[PDB]
Amino acid sequence: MDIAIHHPWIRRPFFPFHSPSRLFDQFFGEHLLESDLFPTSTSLSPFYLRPPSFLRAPSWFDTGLSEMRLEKDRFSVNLDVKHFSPEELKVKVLGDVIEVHGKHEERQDEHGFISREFHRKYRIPADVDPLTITSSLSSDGVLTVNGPRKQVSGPERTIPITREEKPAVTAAPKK
Amino acid sequence: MDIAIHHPWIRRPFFPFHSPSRLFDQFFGEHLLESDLFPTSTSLSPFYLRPPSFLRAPSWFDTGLSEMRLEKDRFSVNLDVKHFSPEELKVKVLGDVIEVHGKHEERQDEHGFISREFHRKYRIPADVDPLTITSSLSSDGVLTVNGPRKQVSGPERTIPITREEKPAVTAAPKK
Amino acid sequence: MDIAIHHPWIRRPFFPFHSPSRLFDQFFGEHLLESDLFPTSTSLSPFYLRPPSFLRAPSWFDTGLSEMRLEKDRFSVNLDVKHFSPEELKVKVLGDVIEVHGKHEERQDEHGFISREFHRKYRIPADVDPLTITSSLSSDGVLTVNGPRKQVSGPERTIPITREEKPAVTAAPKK
Amino acid sequence: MDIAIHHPWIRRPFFPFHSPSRLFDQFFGEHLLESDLFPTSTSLSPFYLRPPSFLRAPSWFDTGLSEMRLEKDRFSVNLDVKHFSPEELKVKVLGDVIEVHGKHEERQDEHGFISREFHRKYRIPADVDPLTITSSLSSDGVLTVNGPRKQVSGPERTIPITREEKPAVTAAPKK
Amino acid sequence: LKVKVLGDVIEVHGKHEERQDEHGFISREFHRKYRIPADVDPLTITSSLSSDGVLTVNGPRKQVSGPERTIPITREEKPAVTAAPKK
Repeated sequence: MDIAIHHPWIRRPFFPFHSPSRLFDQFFGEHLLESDLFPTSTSLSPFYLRPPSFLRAPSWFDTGLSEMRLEKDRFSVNLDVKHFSPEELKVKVLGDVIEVHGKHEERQDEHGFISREFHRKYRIPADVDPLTITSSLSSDGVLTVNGPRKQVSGPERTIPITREEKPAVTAAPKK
Repeated sequence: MDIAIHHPWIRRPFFPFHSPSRLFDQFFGEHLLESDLFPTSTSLSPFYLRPPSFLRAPSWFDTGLSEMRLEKDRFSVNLDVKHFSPEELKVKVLGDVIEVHGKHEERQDEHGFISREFHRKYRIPADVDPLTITSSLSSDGVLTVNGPRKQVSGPERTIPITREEKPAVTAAPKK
Repeated sequence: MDIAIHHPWIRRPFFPFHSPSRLFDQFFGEHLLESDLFPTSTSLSPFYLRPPSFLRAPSWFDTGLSEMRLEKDRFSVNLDVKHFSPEELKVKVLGDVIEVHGKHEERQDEHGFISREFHRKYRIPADVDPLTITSSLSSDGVLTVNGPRKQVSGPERTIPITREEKPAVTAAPKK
Repeated sequence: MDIAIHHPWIRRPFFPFHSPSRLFDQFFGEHLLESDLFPTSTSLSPFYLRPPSFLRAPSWFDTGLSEMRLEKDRFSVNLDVKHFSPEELKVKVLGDVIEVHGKHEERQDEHGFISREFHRKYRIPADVDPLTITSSLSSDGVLTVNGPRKQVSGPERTIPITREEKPAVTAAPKK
Repeated sequence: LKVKVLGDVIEVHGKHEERQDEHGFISREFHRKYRIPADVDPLTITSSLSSDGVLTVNGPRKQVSGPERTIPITREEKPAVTAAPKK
């Protein structure tokens, strides 16, 4: 009418992941047993981008933003893994530690199996609280922990009386 | 594995206007459907959709605390150890599992120590995440996990993919 | 070109009935065993409105028109059932009587079963002829009998010599 | 249950013009395919289609004796009891079945009565209806059921849905 | 409402006409029922109602599921016909 267009993204949802048949079978319809599969084809009707790993594909590192992102609701820390898929990735938050474990099978042979691991590890009690810091991976393995650097705020941090103790709990503030 | 898509939440933000499809067309360009612009419902293409208002329209109650996005349900799971103070509670969140450890001593003795403890836990890879769920408590030793809830049961398996950027990681039911 | 549009109906064929997967499996393709299902998805291509109960859904009562509709080819009588689906409904025309029977299971418990019935019943020999009055339900259970109030025209009515006896057969006319 | 759609009769009335899809577009608006107008063949949307000529074009030989509609095949089934006058014949039509009862006395006697009788019938829930089929006879006691034929084998089962309004209740083969 | 009680079953028939017409009669009806040979009896349960058409069966309850099968044995004489659970 007035005339406008974007198009360069249109390649994406044909092959967002590897385009397995079991892929669009998870995201087409509804979980009943008569529901068929509509699983991938140059007949499907859309190709659609709405599943998790597919929006995080153009994000890729997911901005990769590692700091500043400070004091607010949305302190953020970027746990890099340089190249791994989500499943070889494995995040854990535990009191004063945030860690990512990555473990891939690089190459397989004879009776030999060649594992690579990435273990990016922290200890940051003043900065991380498992009650409110929250951990998000990108499809390349990069994990960002985000959120308020403050609910509990003690050493372990775990002095978590936050609902009713407020003076001492916040005497360690957004620091 | 799990057949699962937020088809109601996908359809909702295209319909609140004088056309159920102009809210794709106007957010992918404007009226240039030989040049690609898609009729939406069952011929859809990328969620390019970058004009920010669409990603905010379905739930401004998710705040817009980052970008793209298209938003999410909200829920809570309760780790209600019905005993002690919060000082006795430790918490850990881990991919598919959420767990707490209540760790008290009821009493000391001339002879030693009287421990009383709790190991409360859920394995819920559709519902709790080390991510889109944050947490809270009450002074009875009751630990709560809460917020814009997990909605992903992907065929890959390690799916905490939302850096406060809720879709495409809204792609499941509550299962 | 000259520019015109209707759109408010577009919601209908996604959920015209409950959208079971066995639904569009009946109305997509052709009855061969290699024929697949295309049973329902946000990846079908249409959503299409062409099956029986779906056009009768916006009709709803099917106008509900109970008379006048008189003397012509298209006398009509509306056998109401206030709320029931087609299968709990059960029409019968038999000489001088037209009747609808409805029978639903309202609620089920323990070893108890709570049936509701509707039995709208007539006897109208001058008006109804099973040879030419014809009985149509709407999706809400409302049944209209329509057609000429005249072929046979006798008491039972059944004096049906209409092909060759014409004077006495029509001495009871469109009355 | 029964996979069944009038796909030839659906396609027929779109094609008799200088475009096989303008006969959807011009009957759903005109040239406003972003605002929603659909390309027809295999991306279709509602049979809104309310501009009356489309519902008449495929078979003005169904008369237009009510509205919407899009029309139907025509056929007859014969309940030819080859005996008596039509006075001896009774008829009943009932959902999935059509039946007649020939009820004669050949002769009276000093001792009583000599009955001779017939019970002719079909169970044909795709072909005869208490509805879109009307009826007629010949003076040999021959009862005929006839007209715009049944074309519905729906998964629900009680399908006499056409108040002289033939689609969507044309949605089957002759089966 | 009509009511009938019968050994192993209890049933009611709601039998209304909503409306009359120039052409005839508009019936609306209900057939509510339980098959409960441990819990309702043509006997130790009496009955009552409310004006909404609600029919209640009530009282010192059935407690017999005997191997014979036709067990309404208590002439207001409750044992030995108390010999069962609520099943």
